[PDB]
Amino acid sequence: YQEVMRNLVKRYVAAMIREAKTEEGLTEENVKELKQDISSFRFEVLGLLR
Amino acid sequence: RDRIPLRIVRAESELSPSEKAYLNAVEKGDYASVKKSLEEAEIYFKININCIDPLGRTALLIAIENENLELIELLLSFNVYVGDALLHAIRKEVVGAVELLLNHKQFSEFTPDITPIILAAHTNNYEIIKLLVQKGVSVPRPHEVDSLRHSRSRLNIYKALASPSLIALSSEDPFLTAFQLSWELQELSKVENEFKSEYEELSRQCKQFAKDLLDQTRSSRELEIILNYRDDLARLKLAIKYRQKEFVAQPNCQQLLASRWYDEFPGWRRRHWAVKMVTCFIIGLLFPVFSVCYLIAPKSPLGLFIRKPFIKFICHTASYLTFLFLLLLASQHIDNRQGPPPTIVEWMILPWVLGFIWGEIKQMWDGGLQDYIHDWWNLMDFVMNSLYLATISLKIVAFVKYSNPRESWDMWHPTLVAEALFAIANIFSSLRLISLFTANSHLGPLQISLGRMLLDILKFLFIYCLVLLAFANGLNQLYFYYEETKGLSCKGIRCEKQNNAFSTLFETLQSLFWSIFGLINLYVTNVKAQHEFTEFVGATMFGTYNVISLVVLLNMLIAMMNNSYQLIADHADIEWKFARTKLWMSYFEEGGTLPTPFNVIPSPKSIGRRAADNLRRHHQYQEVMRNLVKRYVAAMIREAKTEEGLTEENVKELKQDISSFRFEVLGLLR
Amino acid sequence: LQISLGRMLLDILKFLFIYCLVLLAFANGLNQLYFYYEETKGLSCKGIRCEKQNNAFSTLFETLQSLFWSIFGLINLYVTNVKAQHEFTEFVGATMFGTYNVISLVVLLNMLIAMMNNSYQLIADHADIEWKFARTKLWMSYFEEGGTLPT
Amino acid sequence: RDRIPLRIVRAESELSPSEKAYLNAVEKGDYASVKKSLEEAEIYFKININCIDPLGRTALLIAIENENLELIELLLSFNVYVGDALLHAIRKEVVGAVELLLNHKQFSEFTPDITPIILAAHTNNYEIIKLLVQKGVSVPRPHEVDSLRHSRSRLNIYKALASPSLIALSSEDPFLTAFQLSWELQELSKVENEFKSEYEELSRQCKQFAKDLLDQTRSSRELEIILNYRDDLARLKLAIKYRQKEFVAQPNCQQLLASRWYDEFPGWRRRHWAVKMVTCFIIGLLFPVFSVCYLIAPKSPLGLFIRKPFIKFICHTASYLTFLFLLLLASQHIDNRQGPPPTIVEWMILPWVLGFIWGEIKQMWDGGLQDYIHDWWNLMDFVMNSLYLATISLKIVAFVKYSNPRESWDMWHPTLVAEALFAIANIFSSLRLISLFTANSHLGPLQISLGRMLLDILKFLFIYCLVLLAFANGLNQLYFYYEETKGLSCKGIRCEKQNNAFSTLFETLQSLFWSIFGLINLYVTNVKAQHEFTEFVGATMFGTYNVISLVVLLNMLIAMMNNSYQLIADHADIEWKFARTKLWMSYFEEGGTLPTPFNVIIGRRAADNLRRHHQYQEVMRNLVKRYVAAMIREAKTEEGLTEENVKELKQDISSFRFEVLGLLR
Amino acid sequence: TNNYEIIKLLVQKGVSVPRPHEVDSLRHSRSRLNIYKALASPSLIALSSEDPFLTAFQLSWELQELSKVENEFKSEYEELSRQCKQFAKDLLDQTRSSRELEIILNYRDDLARLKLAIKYRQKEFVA
Ligand SMILES: CCCCCCCCCCCCCCCC(=O)OC[C@H](COP(=O)(O)O)OC(=O)CCCCCCCCCCCCCCC
Ligand SMILES: CCCCCCCCCCCCCCCC(=O)OC[C@H](COP(=O)(O)O)OC(=O)CCCCCCCCCCCCCCC
Ligand SMILES: CCCCCCCCCCCCCCCC(=O)OC[C@H](COP(=O)(O)O)OC(=O)CCCCCCCCCCCCCCC
Ligand SMILES: CC(C)CCC[C@@H](C)[C@H]1CC[C@H]2[C@@H]3CC=C4C[C@@H](OC(=O)CCC(=O)O)CC[C@]4(C)[C@H]3CC[C@]12C
Ligand SMILES: CC(C)CCC[C@@H](C)[C@H]1CC[C@H]2[C@@H]3CC=C4C[C@@H](OC(=O)CCC(=O)O)CC[C@]4(C)[C@H]3CC[C@]12C
Ligand code: NA
Ligand code: NA
Ligand code: NA
Repeated sequence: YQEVMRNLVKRYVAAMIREAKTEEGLTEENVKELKQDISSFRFEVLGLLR
Repeated sequence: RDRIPLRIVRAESELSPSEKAYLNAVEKGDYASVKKSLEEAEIYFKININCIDPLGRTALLIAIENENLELIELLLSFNVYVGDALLHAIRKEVVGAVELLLNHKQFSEFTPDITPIILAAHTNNYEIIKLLVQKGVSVPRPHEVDSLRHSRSRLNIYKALASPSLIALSSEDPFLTAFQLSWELQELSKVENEFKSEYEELSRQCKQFAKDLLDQTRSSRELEIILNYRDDLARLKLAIKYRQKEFVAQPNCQQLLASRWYDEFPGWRRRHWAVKMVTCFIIGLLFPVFSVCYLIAPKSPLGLFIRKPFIKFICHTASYLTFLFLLLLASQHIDNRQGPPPTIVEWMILPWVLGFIWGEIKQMWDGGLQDYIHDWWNLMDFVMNSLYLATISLKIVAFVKYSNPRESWDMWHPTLVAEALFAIANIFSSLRLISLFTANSHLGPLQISLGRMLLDILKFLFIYCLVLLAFANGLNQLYFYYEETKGLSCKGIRCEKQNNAFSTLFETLQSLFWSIFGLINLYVTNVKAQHEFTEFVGATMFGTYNVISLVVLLNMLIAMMNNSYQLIADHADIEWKFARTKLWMSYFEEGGTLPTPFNVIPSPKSIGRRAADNLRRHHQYQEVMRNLVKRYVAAMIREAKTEEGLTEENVKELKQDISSFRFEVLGLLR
Repeated sequence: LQISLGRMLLDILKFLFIYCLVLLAFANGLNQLYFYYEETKGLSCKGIRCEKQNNAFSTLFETLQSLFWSIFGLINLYVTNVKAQHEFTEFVGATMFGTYNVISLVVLLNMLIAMMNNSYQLIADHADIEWKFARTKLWMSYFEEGGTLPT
Repeated sequence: RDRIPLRIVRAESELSPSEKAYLNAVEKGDYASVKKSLEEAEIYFKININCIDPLGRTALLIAIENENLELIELLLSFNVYVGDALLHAIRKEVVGAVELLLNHKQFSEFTPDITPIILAAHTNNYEIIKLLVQKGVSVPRPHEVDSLRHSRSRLNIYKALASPSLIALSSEDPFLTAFQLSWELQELSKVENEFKSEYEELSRQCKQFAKDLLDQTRSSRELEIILNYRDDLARLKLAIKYRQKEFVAQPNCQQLLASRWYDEFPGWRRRHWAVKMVTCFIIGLLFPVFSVCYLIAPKSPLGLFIRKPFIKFICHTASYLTFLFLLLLASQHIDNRQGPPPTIVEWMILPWVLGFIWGEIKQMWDGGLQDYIHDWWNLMDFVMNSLYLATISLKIVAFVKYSNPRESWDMWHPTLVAEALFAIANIFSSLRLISLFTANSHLGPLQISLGRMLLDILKFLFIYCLVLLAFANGLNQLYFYYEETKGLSCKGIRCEKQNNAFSTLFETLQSLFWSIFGLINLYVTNVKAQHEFTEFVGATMFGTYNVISLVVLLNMLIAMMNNSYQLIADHADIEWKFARTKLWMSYFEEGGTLPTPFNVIIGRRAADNLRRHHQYQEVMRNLVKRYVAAMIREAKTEEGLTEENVKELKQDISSFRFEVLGLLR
Repeated sequence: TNNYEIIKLLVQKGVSVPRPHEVDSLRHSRSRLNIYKALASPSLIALSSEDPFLTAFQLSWELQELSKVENEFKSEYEELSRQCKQFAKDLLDQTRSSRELEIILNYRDDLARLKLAIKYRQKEFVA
């Protein structure tokens, strides 16, 4: 029974972590991530050319 | 104790920290660090290439989940354990699955029945399905001669075949595939009580796909090629046959059905409604005039004028109406144990009734008895015309072997049974005008919504019949001793005094049934003897019957019809129009057309061309379906964009497209 | 269907307590107004459950029977007469019986209809996952052995 | 003709193409091309700096809409016509408005009443409001001594004051500001039939803000400082006074109200319900025992035991119940034109009735008559106890000046009127047990949902009363000639024969009203004479009355109560709990407490005011701090990205592009 | 927050949760609701439980019968008990290939797990 529950908890956690993606809604803070990933990268490349 | 300890009960190794740095080199987009840490292999201490996280992620799943094709080319350049990372490249609709196709107990996340083309069809992506069909692939057929795999795998096969892209591709015509699949999925959902809401979902998907292929039909004649394709209007007959209620009312199909119903009235559907009432009134008045023609000269203006199917309806219904006015007129006449055929009225009746019987036998020749007994109005015609046969048979049997008491009759004397069955057949005959409502646009959807609440009422009256049997057994059991007064007529109930109400079981059923309404009084539950306890217990039983039947159950029936009528009125006007095209399309065929008395009588008063046409119609229809499948696939792939919802993994794409690019530019400046 | 009705029963039984307080209210009123002016102990039959319906609001128990049967159309208007000639107590007793009929038959009973509409819409969402639970209770009452011998 | 031509009817200049290239140099993020095309000015052929698109866009609005601060610094470095691009930097919640604050008929997009702090409060952004309050700013007061500007500007002022960030900042205590603003916006929505759904929206916003400030209360004693702040439980009395139905049921407030209602039963709310019925039964049975104490010794175990407000309820209601059992027992006794005080039963009654009258006058001393006549059960107590005064007054008047006919009385003889009013007062007295349901958790919300459908029923019975007047005028007008049989009693209706039904108007109203039910038969509409036409027209009038009243109107009343009960049952359990804390909180005060028959028979002030005042302001500093942090956290998780967020990222890639290409080329 | 990865990152270090039972008042009910809100999450039942079906069933029982105790916070403990009642149904949804189902529905510590599931009124586990 613990081996069967190892299988079920394994594929269940994989299933819900798959379903955390398809929520059809992006909070604004996701934009706060991408906007920094362009910004900090900018302040690295301008640190190498200047 | 005081705390509770938390230990990982189900634990793997998990990983080496160098391997954790290798999986941290992916998920960031490092084309440099992954290439170094992969070239450190074949030493090969100590990182294995095929390393697996505590949560899946076999090191090539990360290159797909974070959608990066260069790391897929780098990992497939080496020997990464692929199986089964092709399937993971299908859920995300990555079209890097080309690289998993053209090139190169372990916890599969998928049920092992899943082939690539089944999960390709589940995701409904047209491009990946076309990428697989160009290589293989085969789907197993579902039929047969330990149990979760069988129903699950059968539902994955039917779930894959019902997708509108393996019906767009890989089908001779997608209308037969959508119709027959919707039939097999509906009748398969009836078989398995389990998984009912999933096979109904797939049959609804197939029923919507055909409607959307009709939505892609521009420019009739492209519509008429579809709705005539015999392998008349054969595709609409075959569409009504498979109960495709959304295929009909395309609304492009209702213009073809509507113009063919009106052919060729110049602008009849634009006139004033009272002018429509006058024209339907005077065309309805001239129903012997148009219908003596088509017997004199079927090639004539009037003989071609009754071939108009709107002129068939009014006036089949006008002839039916004069039959009903004549049944009004039957009970206003003359008012003998053996009669004539009485009166002159019934001498006028006999061709109408023989016309309805010939109409029902003639209707059972072409079709039935499954499609005949499917509709309820035809069953009602069987009961009506059967009571007409019983009535005229007991009138003829009454004319023979009888001759004269005024009223002191046998009480089963065949004149009385003939009159009673004749009256019941007049109720069933004059309730047929409710079925004439589906032609009207205002009285139409109303009638069909009531007809769909009837099946939810009939499930409820069975419970009420058990309450009648319950309180009837109680009250009969309590009153068959204390109540039997056989000394004077009248007997009760249907009586001015209401004497013996709960004596027999049949009179008790009548007493409770009429006590639904306020038609049975309280002095009913007295005893002629003096027993106040049995009178009070009988009256309390009658009171709890009135509470359970009139306060509890009848208002539960009201609530049930509220919830049913709210579910029905969503799908009205796409289910009214289906029954309207059944009624319309019952008048398109020829002969057929002679209103009820004139159906049998001379009128009563009282070869390589077959292969050429098959290849011409066949290649013509396949060319039209090439156009429709082309613009339909373009339409749905357009509608996959405007979903107004971005999943989080889209951010997982852009965030890598900035990240990996970063680790390229820093690779060129440093 | 049966289980949705069985789940509306507990919302009905919360409602009949209010109605029982309306019966106690108008029963105390009508008994209090008619125990003087109405007591005819000279002839059987007594009323109610009677062809003449003689003494309806005399005692409290007969008043509860009179109002309860007057939910339905089974108790007539000549019930609220007095053998003596007092038109004011007859009119006040008939107005009390009229407001009883309005509160019970127009106000409360249609509020019970509305209550069962809102309850049956909440119940029918969770039907077929609550029918199947009671079906596996009924199924699983027959899995065990001995047990099995019909009554 | 055959076509229809389409010409721009409303046309500006529009622009020069060089100016179109200048506005195309912005909206792409060009820090180089904008700087060149701005340094080409003061030549100054031919681009003006203040150039305006066909769709607004005064060349600095583009630097805000596409959120770029370097072009705002570049344009504000030169002389761009700013007014009013500060306001456009507030809708988008750009915190580059600092640069429009610290530094530097023309189609304003905004109504000219809009100041920066009003539109700052409309967008509810805490940071921009704090950036403006540090500079000015003042809001006009709304009251007064051509007409769209007045109501629109008043609604913008109230719309700005009702925002939960000019109540978080800029208020002495935000609970009084939320309560008084919710009152002024509700009672202001009643004044103006127009704009009703907007002032109701703002009052709902104020009523939610106070509930969310209670949601930020952790760790009582922080709650009890709030709910005791007298400028008892003064803030809950003031919260019930302003009908803050969501403030109550915080649900943190129901624990404070619930423990104070139970003080101090060890775990009463965990026991079995039948054990609760036994304890309430035997405590309800001993109501003279606990209530003779607090008259003997109010400092005693039993004298402090009736000070428990749950022990006040049961047993005020137990004393009320023995009054009702005794009214059951009144009609089972002895069964004279002049009586005693009859019987011994009423000799027992008089202290209960004088107790209720003293309870209602005592209730009208502390409060009312607005808050007294607001609740309907108190009005019902006024009618009940008034009929008790009329009853005992006609019994005393009956004892004097009378002495003996058995039944042949005056028909307005005061014994009969005393008995009739006594019976009506027993109906109104024993319908009070329905008001005892709000203490119960199962019978509670049901009673209040019915009580909220009553006001929608009473709007409907006015239409029905007009249908009664209509068909009553018709049927009386048709039958006052052909029907008047004054030759034999009984008269009809309330009669075995039902003789004269439509003779007079009052009997016609009785005939139609009883013909709602199946209590009036068809032979009612006959004439003693032989006129079949007037009998058929009278019967058709009675038939259309039965169709309009019993098929049309009564099922419309059913449908009306369906739509009303679906709207009511959403806001149940936050409106049951409000009336439950009214009922609970009617028993918290002292004296007060004696069940119905037994009711009659200095610098330290400045130190306590500064201590309570600074303590409460410290607690409100904590709550406003963590509340503003909470709502600014909830501004993120909205699950919806507007398109203009894409207009930000797309510029952050674009302008960066036009910087890197400026360094490699 | 129900994130499986961060919970596994913490369980590898400590951590302990206090037990809820007992022998000024907002902290007690709030902290008890945070403890039951943490134990009812489907990732501290996925990790850190002997079998998650008994933990989901017994937690759904204690949260339902705990929502009956406290009239306040009723709609939050009912929400958590509904969360536990859904977690068990989703673990049955992850069962492929009976015999994997019959091992679950027979585990006596007949069909003992269905009798124990009907006993705890798990109406969604069944069906
Ligand atoms: C059981 C399957 C069907 C569905 C389940 C039904 C739920 C259970 C039904 C409850 C039983 C009915 C009550 C008992 C009948 C009865 O008392 O009838 C028995 C008698 C009625 O008069 P008799 O005694 O003269 O017969 O009760 C009395 O003696 C008079 C006092 C009782 C007053 C009844 C109060 C109950 C309220 C019912 C009316 C509600 C009206 C709604 C409008 C506001
Ligand atoms: C109180 C807790 C329960 C819920 C609260 C109930 C709300 C209050 C109920 C209002 C009181 C009832 C009205 C008074 C009864 C009465 O008049 O009854 C008293 C008498 C009735 O005839 P008698 O006088 O002969 O008794 O009124 C009359 O004299 C005749 C003229 C009155 C016409 C009544 C008009 C009121 C409309 C009620 C019928 C609505 C039918 C709905 C279908 C369209
Ligand atoms: C007007 C403001 C109020 C709201 C508006 C009301 C809408 C208009 C009402 C329509 C008028 C009522 C119909 C006329 C009454 C009448 O005919 O009553 C008049 C008589 C009734 O019998 P008498 O003739 O003996 O009086 O009609 C007849 O002669 C018998 C044949 C007529 C059959 C009536 C058919 C109408 C259907 C009404 C019953 C519906 C039952 C619903 C359950 C299925
Ligand atoms: C028993 C005798 C006394 C007849 C009494 C009934 C008739 C007066 C009514 C009842 C139903 C009515 C019918 C209801 C519906 C229709 C369909 C309707 O036909 C249409 O809507 C035309 C089609 C279109 O509108 O495109 C009008 C005729 C008809 C037969 C109506 C004709 C008159 C009918 C038979
Ligand atoms: C069933 C018919 C015959 C009516 C019976 C009349 C009385 C015996 C009933 C009518 C209303 C009942 C009351 C309805 C509501 C309440 C509130 C309820 O009090 C509580 O719920 C305690 C508060 C809490 O539970 O926290 C129980 C007592 C009481 C007065 C009940 C006491 C018994 C009463 C008076
Ligand atoms: Na037929
Ligand atoms: Na009736
Ligand atoms: Na009071």
